[PDB]
Amino acid sequence: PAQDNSRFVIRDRNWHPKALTPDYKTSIARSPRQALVSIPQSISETTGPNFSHLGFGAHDHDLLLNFGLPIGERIIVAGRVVDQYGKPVPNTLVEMWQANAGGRYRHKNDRYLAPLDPNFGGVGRCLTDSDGYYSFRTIKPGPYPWRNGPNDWRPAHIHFGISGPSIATKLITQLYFEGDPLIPMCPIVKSIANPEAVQQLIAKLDMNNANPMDCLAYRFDIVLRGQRKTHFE
Amino acid sequence: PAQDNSRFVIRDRNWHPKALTPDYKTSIARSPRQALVSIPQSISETTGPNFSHLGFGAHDHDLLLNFGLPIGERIIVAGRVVDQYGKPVPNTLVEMWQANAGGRYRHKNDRYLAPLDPNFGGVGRCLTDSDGYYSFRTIKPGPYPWRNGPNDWRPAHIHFGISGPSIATKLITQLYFEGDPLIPMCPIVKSIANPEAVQQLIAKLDMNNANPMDCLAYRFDIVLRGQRKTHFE
Amino acid sequence: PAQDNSRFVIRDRNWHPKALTPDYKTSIARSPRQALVSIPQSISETTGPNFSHLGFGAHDHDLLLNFGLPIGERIIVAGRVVDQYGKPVPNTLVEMWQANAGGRYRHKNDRYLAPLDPNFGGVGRCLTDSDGYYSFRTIKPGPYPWRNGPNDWRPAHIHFGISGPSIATKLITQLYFEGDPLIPMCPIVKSIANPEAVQQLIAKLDMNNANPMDCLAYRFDIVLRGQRKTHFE
Amino acid sequence: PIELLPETPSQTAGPYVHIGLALEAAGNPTRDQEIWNRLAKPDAPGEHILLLGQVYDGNGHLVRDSFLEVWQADANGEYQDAYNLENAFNSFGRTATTFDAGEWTLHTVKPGVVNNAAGVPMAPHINISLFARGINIHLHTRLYFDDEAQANAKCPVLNLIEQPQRRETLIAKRCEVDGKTAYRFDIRIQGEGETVFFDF
Amino acid sequence: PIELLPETPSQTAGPYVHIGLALEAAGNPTRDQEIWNRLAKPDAPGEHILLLGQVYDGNGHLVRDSFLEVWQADANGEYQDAYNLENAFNSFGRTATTFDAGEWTLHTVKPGVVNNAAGVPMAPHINISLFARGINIHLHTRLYFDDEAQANAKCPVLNLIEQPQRRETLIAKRCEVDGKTAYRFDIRIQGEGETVFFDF
Amino acid sequence: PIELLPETPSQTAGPYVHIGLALEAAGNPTRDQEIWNRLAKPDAPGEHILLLGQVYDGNGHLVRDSFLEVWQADANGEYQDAYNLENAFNSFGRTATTFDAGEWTLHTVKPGVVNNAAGVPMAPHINISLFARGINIHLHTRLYFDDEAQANAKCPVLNLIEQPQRRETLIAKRCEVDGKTAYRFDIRIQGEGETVFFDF
Amino acid sequence: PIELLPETPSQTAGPYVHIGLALEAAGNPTRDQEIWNRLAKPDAPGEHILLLGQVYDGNGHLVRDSFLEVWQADANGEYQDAYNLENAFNSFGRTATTFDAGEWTLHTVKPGVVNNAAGVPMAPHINISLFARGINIHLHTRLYFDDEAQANAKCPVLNLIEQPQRRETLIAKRCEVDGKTAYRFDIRIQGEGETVFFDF
Ligand SMILES: O=C(O)c1ccc(O)c(Cl)c1
Ligand SMILES: O=C(O)c1ccc(O)c(Cl)c1
Ligand SMILES: O=C(O)c1ccc(O)c(Cl)c1
Ligand SMILES: O=C(O)c1ccc(O)c(Cl)c1
Ligand SMILES: O=C(O)c1ccc(O)c(Cl)c1
Ligand SMILES: O=C(O)c1ccc(O)c(Cl)c1
Ligand SMILES: O=C(O)c1ccc(O)c(Cl)c1
Ligand SMILES: [Fe+3]
Ligand SMILES: [Fe+3]
Ligand SMILES: [Fe+3]
Ligand SMILES: [Fe+3]
Repeated sequence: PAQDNSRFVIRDRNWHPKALTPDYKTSIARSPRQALVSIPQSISETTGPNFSHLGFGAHDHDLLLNFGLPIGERIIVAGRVVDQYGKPVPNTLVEMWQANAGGRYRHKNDRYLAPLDPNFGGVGRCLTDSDGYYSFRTIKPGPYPWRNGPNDWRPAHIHFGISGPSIATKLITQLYFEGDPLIPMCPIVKSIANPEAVQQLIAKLDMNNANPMDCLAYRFDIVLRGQRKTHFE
Repeated sequence: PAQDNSRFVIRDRNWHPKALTPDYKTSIARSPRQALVSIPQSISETTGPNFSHLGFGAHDHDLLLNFGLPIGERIIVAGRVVDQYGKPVPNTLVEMWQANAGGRYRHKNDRYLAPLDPNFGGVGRCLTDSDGYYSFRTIKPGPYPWRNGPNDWRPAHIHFGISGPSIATKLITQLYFEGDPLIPMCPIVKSIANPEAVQQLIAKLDMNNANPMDCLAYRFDIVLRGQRKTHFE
Repeated sequence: PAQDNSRFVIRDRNWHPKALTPDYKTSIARSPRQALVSIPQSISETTGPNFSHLGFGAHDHDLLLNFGLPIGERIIVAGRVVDQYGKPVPNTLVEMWQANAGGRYRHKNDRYLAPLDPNFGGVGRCLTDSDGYYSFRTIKPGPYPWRNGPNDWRPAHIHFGISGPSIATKLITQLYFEGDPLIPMCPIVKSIANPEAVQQLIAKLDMNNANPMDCLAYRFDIVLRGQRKTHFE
Repeated sequence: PIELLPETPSQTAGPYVHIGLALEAAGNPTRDQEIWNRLAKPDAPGEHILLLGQVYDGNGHLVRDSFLEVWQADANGEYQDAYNLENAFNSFGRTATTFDAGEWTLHTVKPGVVNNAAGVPMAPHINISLFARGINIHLHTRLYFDDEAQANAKCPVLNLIEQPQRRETLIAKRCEVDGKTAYRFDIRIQGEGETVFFDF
Repeated sequence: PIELLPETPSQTAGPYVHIGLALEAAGNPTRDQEIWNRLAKPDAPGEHILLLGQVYDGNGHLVRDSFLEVWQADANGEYQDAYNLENAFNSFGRTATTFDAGEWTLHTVKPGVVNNAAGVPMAPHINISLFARGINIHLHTRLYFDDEAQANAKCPVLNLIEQPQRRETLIAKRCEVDGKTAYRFDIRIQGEGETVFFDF
Repeated sequence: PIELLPETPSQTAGPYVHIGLALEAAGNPTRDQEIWNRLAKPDAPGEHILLLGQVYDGNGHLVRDSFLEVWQADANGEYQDAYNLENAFNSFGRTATTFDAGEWTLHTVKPGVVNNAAGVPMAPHINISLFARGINIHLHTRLYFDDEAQANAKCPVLNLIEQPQRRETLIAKRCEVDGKTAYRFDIRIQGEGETVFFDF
Repeated sequence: PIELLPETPSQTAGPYVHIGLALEAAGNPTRDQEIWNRLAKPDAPGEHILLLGQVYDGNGHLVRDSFLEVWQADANGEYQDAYNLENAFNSFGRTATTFDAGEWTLHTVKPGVVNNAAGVPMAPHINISLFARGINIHLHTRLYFDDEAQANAKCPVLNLIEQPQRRETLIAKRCEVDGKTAYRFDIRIQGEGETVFFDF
């Protein structure tokens, strides 16, 4: 079983979005009013699941084949998962979900008028390799309206889930695309008080990784909490 | 019949792209080597077709209905046509064509692997109103690879053609989308020596014109050669 | 035999000098008029010779002994060969040639009045080590007059040839010396449009590597096209 | 001071989290292997239990789109990190609340005692991470059992909560469902009886 | 100096121009009303003629993706600007070159004489605007008739072309097609016999 | 967008390239092992052939200081990258143009067929890189054989050249030298019948 | 993006709003024509009703200085935008809370049904704008009728409110005042039973 051998750099709660961010309407009723109770790290918090033995299907990471060809901009979304000390995070689980080219989600509750794409599911999973690299092949999602303010539109984005080495590292974020003008107007993006933090979520066009006459590529590196050995404990 | 009652401001050929712009490979063999011959404006040059009586279909300007619903980002592309003097250009013909959401054109010569959209044609036409306003309803086109350099990609764009009051004013151009990172990398865009000029081809996100929970809007104003009355001729 | 397992970042033809650079006289008649034809990479272009089994002489890389002692400034010229990704290029062929201290080449076609040095040849070769490092010991070449403009002089330079992992990476270039005033005046240097690219060709004085009371040293690193694994092809 | 690379910023899971993490829930076809709400196979050692709960917002309204992640020790108090559908017991699981009833379920075994860093035993507990639209950064909590009063009293973690009244918010209430041992653990995000959430 | 708003810069039509301006050519369904290559109906006054030509690049290779616009007076030397499919004659038309043969054709009447701004007569001519991939800004040219040599000689416009030899590049060669009066007007974008292009 | 370190910039090989890469040519003492123009040893399998040609500048003048590198598969269509003087066959060679005659020669075998990335067979060909004073960045080309018309017609590479007339520039003309099978491949850097140069 | 002129920013009306918009209330002489709380004249078609309510702050205290503006369709579901004291019915009115009791009143008719932009009928409702010191920007709300349960259930607007419990805050309770049909619509600016306020 798991061993309590590590300590994780404490999260910066001013870097991450606060719970209560009024402009994002839903945050009001869904944010605690009491302060979080800080607790020392124990085996309970410094361990987590290792997905090495999860039986992944052949196209788990290929949104182009995992559901005809979908309609939309063919892109590769790739990057590396590292910790705050810049150490690679190998064999870690990266999960993603997104809307189709029109901003329509293949989910019961999505009533947006953009039609579904018969050849698009919008789910992927990839286990980072030895070097913390992951890659997905998909179509760039379209922005979509949502019932926040009377004219709110989420920028095109991909939802990301990263496990990391423990439950303390586990994170859910969103990737945004370079130059998208919707970015600065989004109340959800704006839950993030520091502009520099916002930058970390923007995927950069990556011509170097594109397949000429095929698809473009975007680079999205992810940084998980720094992992250190315990000392003088 | 038409009458010679106007002069048009001479074109700035340093502003418009030059004929020979070697990075756009095709321009090499398709550009004159001899200097253009300047000629005074006559009725031949200062007149042109008036399309007021063209019989336009109900959805000539609605790319969502003029060919199911197409898959892609629903947008309205609207703006005004004015001359250099800032005067509206009424009842002028505006035509447009573009690829689908994946960068695929509905043309026999397009072999790009992204599929066609069964519900999308990619052609529109609109006659400017009394105030020089035009509008189209469509889906945001996808960038696409082309055989220039080994890894060339046209930024998402919409081809436009504008008649204006004369043959002297007729123009063919391309609309690019605000923040597209591909823009600066394009040899075609780069046929334009002056960055200021490039800016004029960038459609801006127009939230004021969007239909909440429906579609976004882009604003693209067009400026045709200023038209003046002849004097002391 | 070789296998097509890699792709090479597309060359930036605006970074490299163009073919037609009128100030470099010879380029006028030796540059194509037609555009290059872009072709996808295949085993033909992504492979190349490996010189690991070439039988190099003991002083192949020592111009001080490979031909008395030559007259001129004793210098070691060393550096590393890496790709655009910063990965070292091990076991790659680095070949160099240059003039003597007087700027005289040991070639029939050189009729410059500066004398030949009885103990100086001007040729070196070195296979890079496991870390992509190479080194040469030679005398610093002198500038030389050439028939271009009426008073043209090549800055002191050493010619380099590097193989790299494929014919796609193979490159010929020239090393220049930090602070040389002729640099900015050379039409050959000037074939390079970007000042920043020029900087890449300047060997920097490296006191750390000099042999006290013996010889000085220059550091000259080389970056070849980034090499990546094929993906979703 | 020394500054490391900043950790990528969190973002709400959104309403459609199911599409990525709870396929069956999103009303979508699942893949061969899915990480779900059945941590233990019938033949797994320990006391087999059922966990269930509802998540309420600051208005006392059900949060029908919540996503939950669990991490617990086996019956021996051992954390089994090597996740495999073949295993009899997995330390990790996922669940979500029904869009109708708004209740999640988990099929597991009662965790064994685990010691903290200082060597003091913690009361049996299940670590929970709560995700949902409106939640910018996931909420961490712990589920303790009302039938471990003795152990709960000495929990070094439970004891870190200043106000005893708030400790009660983390105690799941034992019941029976179809003659089976169950525990109900409701989470109140905000207000009256607001559940304790941790930072670590 | 006084500076006005700058004109929107031109950009090449690209290889798919047909989709927007030559539907039939793109091999796509057309709309009720299309602006095409038949300027005159059978019952239009004037001498009915057929225009045809090929467009050549710098290498002497056919430009098969070219798009052309034309503007001419009617047989009475009048410019009919009110475009209408109902009209016997339209002063404006569109044509394109075949993807196969690479030849464009136009059905019209020989234009009457029009005076320049100074009140001097210009020889019968057709105003042409050439568009295609590789052409950043459209080329302007004029088509004159070989059978109007007297008029041609006095053309105030033709006369602006310094070199007599270049003037020849603008003269259409009268021929017969199915015993129909035709004129061949080949455009040579670059090199030997490079067609004179105008700026105005 | 993501930027990598920039590739070191090319520079012309200059007129004295021979001193570093064609010692014999520079009229200087060669070393024990030299990379030269004999890819095949007599006993190398495949059809032994002699390659020869001239290089012309834009004025139609011989380029007597050119330096060429060649890469080709063996008779079996295999790339032999492990360069060794002991090899019966080496996939890589070097040659240069005589300062007198201005002609280069190479001794090799006719290359076997190799498939492109898409799995389509390419016609037999030799990859060439041309270097010389006046050439800022080496030119890339391919040498195809006139006696493989069938194969040439299907080359996915050769088919990428738009104008069929340009494709001819890549075809070497079979001949005989002292009753030995030869192929002449002349390169026209610029102008009339300018050789096709690639970018990859 | 495109940015228009920014709208003039709102400011609280302050405690003396009455002097400007409710003269009588301020204890000041009124002018010839005043916009007040009597939308309908006795001879106006429709069901004559009396509306009354109280305004509560977050502490459960009456807001005795509130100012309200109403907009409603007539009995025929039509908006009478041409304001005139001579009219039997005006779609617009003004009211204010008494400094004593803190209750506002309005004399009108139950509005007819109107359709939303998508052509769906909305339940009969009165549009209310609330102003007062402490309120930086006026609060928008709608008053619905408890005796229009059926219509209410289907209102596309009422339906936009996620929580059904919240919908109830918009429903005025039918009552009788001196044997006359009245509806009580209390507004809770904050806390328990806080009234739904809109943005449009
Ligand atoms: O982060 C905040 O703004 C916050 C947190 C807790 C709390 O009770 C209040 Cl009123 C505000
Ligand atoms: O614009 C140019 O660069 C241009 C124009 C004409 C011409 O003959 C040449 Cl060589 C260049
Ligand atoms: O790079 C150049 O300037 C260039 C390239 C090709 C060509 O035909 C001409 Cl005229 C110029
Ligand atoms: O309604 C929400 O909170 C909502 C909708 C869409 C979306 O992508 C996100 Cl992250 C949130
Ligand atoms: O090949 C070309 O010239 C080409 C291709 C695509 C495109 O959009 C344009 Cl404008 C030109
Ligand atoms: O004449 C030339 O082109 C020349 C002469 C010397 C030299 O070093 C170079 Cl690179 C070129
Ligand atoms: O008490 C208040 O809120 C108050 C008093 C005066 C005044 O002008 C305003 Cl706007 C507000
Ligand atoms: Fe989303
Ligand atoms: Fe295009
Ligand atoms: Fe030199
Ligand atoms: Fe005041």
